[PDB]
This record gives sequence, C-alpha cells and structure tokens, in this order.
Amino acid sequence: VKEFLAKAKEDFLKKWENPAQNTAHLDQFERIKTLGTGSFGRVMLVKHMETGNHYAMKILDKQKVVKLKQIEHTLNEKRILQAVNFPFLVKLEFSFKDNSNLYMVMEYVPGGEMFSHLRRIGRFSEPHARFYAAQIVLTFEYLHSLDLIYRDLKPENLLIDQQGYIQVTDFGFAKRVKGRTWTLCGTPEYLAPEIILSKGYNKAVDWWALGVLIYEMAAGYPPFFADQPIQIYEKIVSGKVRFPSHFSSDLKDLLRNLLQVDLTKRFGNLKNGVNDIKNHKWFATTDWIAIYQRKVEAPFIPKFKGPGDTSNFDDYEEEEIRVSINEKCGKEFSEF
Amino acid sequence: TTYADFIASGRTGRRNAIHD
Ligand SMILES: N[C@H](COc1cncc2nc(-c3ccncc3)ccc12)Cc1c[nH]c2ccccc12
Repeated sequence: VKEFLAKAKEDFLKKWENPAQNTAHLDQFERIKTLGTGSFGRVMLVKHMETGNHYAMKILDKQKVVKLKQIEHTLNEKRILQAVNFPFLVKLEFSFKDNSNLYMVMEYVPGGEMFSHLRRIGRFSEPHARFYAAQIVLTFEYLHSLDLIYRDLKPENLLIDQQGYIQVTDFGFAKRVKGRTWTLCGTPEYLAPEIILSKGYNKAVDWWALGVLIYEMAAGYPPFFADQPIQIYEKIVSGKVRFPSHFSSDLKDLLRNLLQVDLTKRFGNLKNGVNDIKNHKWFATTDWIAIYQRKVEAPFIPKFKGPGDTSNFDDYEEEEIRVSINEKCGKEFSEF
Repeated sequence: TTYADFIASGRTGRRNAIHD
C-alpha cells in the first residue's frame, strides 16, 4: 500500500502537470444512445470507428456550464480525470471540444447504474453491500492520497462492469485540495453536516457520504430523506440516525462512527486514517488485497446480451448535437 | 414502515446534484 500509493502519486502528478488535450474529434465517433441526462449535459453510448470500440461520451454545453457557474468544476473534472488511474475508476480515453461543446469519451460500462439495481431489487445483503463499500473504500484511499476530494458519491454515480465491480464516474466536483475548502456542492441526501453548515470542510465528507452509501445499499433507503431538501439537511445536522432491525450489530457500529457529526471522532478523519475503516469488525471478512485485484467473488454479475446492449440503462429522449458556426466560450475553456 | 414512506416520497428517483 504505502509502497503503492507513492508510485501512484508520481504517476498522477506527472499526468496532472502536463494534461492531455484534443485527443480526437466528434466525427470519429458514432452516436447510439443517451445513457443519462441532466443539468448542463448528457452522456451517450458511442462507437469509435477506427477501432470499433464503444465508450460513453459525456457532452458538456459550454454555455450551459457558464450559466450555472461550473467553469472551474468542469476544468477540475477533465484535469483530475485524465491524470488519475485506478481499478475502480472509469478510464478517460479521449477529450476534446468544438465551437459548442466539451467532450469526455470514457470507457463504456455495460452494467448500468448501481442505483438502477438497488431500486428494482430493494436492498442488498450485507455481504453484497460490503463488497461494494470496500471498493469505494479503497478508491477513497487512492483519491485522498492524491489530495483529491471526490465530493459527489451516490448510487446514481456507481456503474457495474461485466465482472460485477464498481466504476466511479462523475468527477464534476472532484477537486485537488490540501486543506479546507468551502465550495458548497454534492447531492442533498449525501451532504455532510459541515458542508450544509457552511463551515469549510475536508476529506471528512467523503467518508460521511460513504457511510450514507452503505446505509442505502443495506437498507433500501437513505438514513436522511424527505420531500424537500431543507427537510433533509435538517435531519442530517440533527444528529439522529435510526437503523432497521436487520442491520447486524457490527454494521450499526461502523455506520454510527461514519455518520459522526463530530469530525474529530469520525472514522476516516482520525489519527489512524483509513485503517479505522479497513480494520473494523464489520469488515473483518474482507480481504482488501483480494478486492484490489478483482479476484473476489462478485455477488452480482450484471449480464448484458452483446456489445452495445443497453438493457441495463433507462431510456431518454434522444436529442441533437448542434455546434454553432462560431466558437462559444473560448478563453473560459482554453485549457480543456 | 420507513420503506413505505420512502416510496411515497418524490425522492426515489435519480437525485440531482446541487450547485449554486
Ligand atoms: N448524476 C448523473 C451524472 O451521471 C454521470 C456523470 N459523469 C459520468 C457518467 N458516466 C456514465 C457512464 C459512463 C460509462 N459507461 C456507462 C455509463 C453514467 C453517468 C455519468 C446525471 C446528471 C446530472 N447532471 C448531469 C449533467 C451532464 C451529464 C449527466 C448528468
């Protein structure tokens, strides 16, 4: 580990300092489907002719990014993403732009969203939830080790590859920070107390979000939910969590410490770092080395019926990709 | 049941992230 992370720091740092650019053109890919849509962009399942491969292509509307004041976050996304590398992170093969858009061609994850599965299914057996947690756990070890705060963990963001493992996506809020940060962002239900209570915060929030994930993977629902955001933030800062009947003793334990409002007592931001997580009772059955090597027994193999199959993703009204005759946000994105 | 309350709630879909 220690020996490993270092090597990884030098690798990341090298890519981070001289990040790639214009590694392809739109007209090199073939549009196929819209795997997801939102705020200022959409992600399509695309085919790359020259090699016949598939990739998901995140498309960002430069002007829609400027309006939502996300210029700085979009630059972080591409920069961090091309510089990073880990067994549970989507590879960013290509990235480019044109008069109207920003493009990030990622590796296709035929498995679909965790979210999609956890909802249809309902909840996950602790052995199944724990399998995923662990992965998110290491990934967070990797990320943090590089002075990186993910800031937007949520089922809607964890994909499942053929082997049945996690593929963290969406680095829209990923940021390389040493020390406190104030940027208020993320998804409500997973917001850390600090973040809502506008008091500056650090990685400690990536562990709180983690505890939230696990809870939702093992219970079927979030420990903090309601019909409107205010309501929810009010539940998080309240410091009152309620666990189901079927949550083992150990689990209720690990969760209590992660959903800790007191960040001088929150598992992860402590003196022993991430080992307080790797060495917890609820995790004893876990062989962290086996996981890193994708040699564990995937508790759920999402199967697809053929390359390009997309029966694991929901449907979205296909839209058009139009690029104005004029550059749109030149210097605002000059380094993408 | 909590699980029941959850499904009647309009937060059981893909949850969007908060910006500004
Ligand atoms: N929360 C979602 C974000 O989803 C994603 C963000 N980044 C990479 C993503 N990659 C995939 C993906 C990648 C590779 N294979 C299969 C699926 C799916 C969703 C992604 C929905 C969303 C909200 N606002 C957006 C703005 C632009 C694109 C998606 C969204």
